[PDB]
Amino acid sequence: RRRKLPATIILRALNYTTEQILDLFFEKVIFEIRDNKLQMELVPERLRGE
Amino acid sequence: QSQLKLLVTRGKEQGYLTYAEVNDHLPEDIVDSDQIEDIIQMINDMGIQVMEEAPDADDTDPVRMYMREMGTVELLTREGEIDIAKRIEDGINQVQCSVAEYPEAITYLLEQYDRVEAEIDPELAREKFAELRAQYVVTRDTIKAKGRSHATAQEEILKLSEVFKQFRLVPKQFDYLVNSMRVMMDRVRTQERLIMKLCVEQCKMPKKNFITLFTGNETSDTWFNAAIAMNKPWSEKLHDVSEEVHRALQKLQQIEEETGLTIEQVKDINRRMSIGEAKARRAKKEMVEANLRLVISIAKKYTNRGLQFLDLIQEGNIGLMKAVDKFEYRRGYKFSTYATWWIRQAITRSIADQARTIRIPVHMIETINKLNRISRQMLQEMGREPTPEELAERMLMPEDKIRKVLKIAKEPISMETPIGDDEDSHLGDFIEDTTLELPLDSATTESLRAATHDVLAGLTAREAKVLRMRFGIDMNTDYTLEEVGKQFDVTRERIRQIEAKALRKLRHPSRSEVLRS
Repeated sequence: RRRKLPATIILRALNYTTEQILDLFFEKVIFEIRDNKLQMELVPERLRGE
Repeated sequence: QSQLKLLVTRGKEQGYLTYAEVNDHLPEDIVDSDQIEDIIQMINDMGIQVMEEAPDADDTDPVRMYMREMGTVELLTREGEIDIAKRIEDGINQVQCSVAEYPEAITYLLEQYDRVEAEIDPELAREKFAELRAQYVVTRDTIKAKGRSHATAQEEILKLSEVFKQFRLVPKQFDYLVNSMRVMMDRVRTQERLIMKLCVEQCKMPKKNFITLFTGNETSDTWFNAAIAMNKPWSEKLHDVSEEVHRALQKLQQIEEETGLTIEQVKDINRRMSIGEAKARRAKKEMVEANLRLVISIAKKYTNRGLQFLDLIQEGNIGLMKAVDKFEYRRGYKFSTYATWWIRQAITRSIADQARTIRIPVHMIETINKLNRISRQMLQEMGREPTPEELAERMLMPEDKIRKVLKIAKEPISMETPIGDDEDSHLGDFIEDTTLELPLDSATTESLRAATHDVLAGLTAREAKVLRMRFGIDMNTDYTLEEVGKQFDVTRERIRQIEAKALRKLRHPSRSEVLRS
């Protein structure tokens, strides 16, 4: 019960890099750059309410 | 920006004055008991305008701020310490030598020695002081004789200085001498500044001319009458101060006769003495500034014992300040431990007295601590609580002395201590006053005065006055049978007879009877 701090500082205190932190809460989306264009790993279920 | 916009926009007006909110939206080190009052003072009371007086004012700790300036290390090594100590000894040497140059210090020591002998080996004192007196009386003759124009005579003078440097004087003696010389110099510069203030300002004489003229003899009127006969515009004003300047010169010449020294050189020796003082003082200050760490380091163990941290480390600083004074570089022993002892002694001789509100002697504190250290075993080396009788048996003291010892322990308790936890209780509020008398008692006392004043009315003058004067009432000072027997002719027994007869009269009235109880 003290002053507020970003809840990602304790994660770093547990030896977690920013890249590791991002791969613990959110689902990743991979893009590929082939044939001089932009592709995307499309997931239909994720397209709900957009 | 951040603090201002957040505070203003959020607090509109936070309804129930939600304190536990913006206090976390503030930078710097938190959990302080300082910034708390600066928020509960702005929110309400002088609303609206107060929220504009807050930002304009917004546009910490003793020990932490002490470690701050202490951060300046400037630590030393054996070479450093020896170096600083060397400068100290050099400064002290120059001062003592400057004192040796002063002949009146020697003759005063001679005079005070004759005072000592007129009422440490007595024969040894008669030995060294005889050497000093011998070298003095042999040097004194080589002065007015002028043989060896202060060439070989100066050798005997400096040899006398060496003889004087052989004496190890007490701090009070040296300080008295040095202070005396500075007071003498104070009178010298008093006369000099007098002449300057009178001639330069009052007579409109430029400072250039005064420095060009006065700097010469400074005593004889040869410079003054030459300044008047210079026929300058500021020379005619000197006539209105001739007596003053003359008085100053005559007094300065008197000083020449007092010190028996050349007035054009006393400034030199006094100057060099000041140089030595400043050097030694400076060096010693560097020493105490250097070993600052040791104080706080060892004072940490003495913490929490009726005296805060700052007081402890302060007594340690003065303890270190005392250790540096009595120490020489020409010693195999280092300063790190020698100073430590002085520091421990300094703080331990402080916690002993200036700790509790009530006085206490060192032996008492030692006996108390010893009792505790002994008592902590009796309940652990057996299994039951340490009985006072058996506890006293394991000591040199009987038992009742220990009982009286425990009646001195503790601060003790303060009145501002909560007890019943009402709304709200205070120990000092249950303490009744006893020095005051009951209004009933006071009323009975007044009625008693009136009663007695009315009872002595039913008596005779040579009986009322008798009872009144004997037991002393309404006349302050009470007298005896003799002092009343003389003022009434018949002495002693007779005046006692009537005194008894009056008592016989009071065996029927009930006033004083019931007043007795």
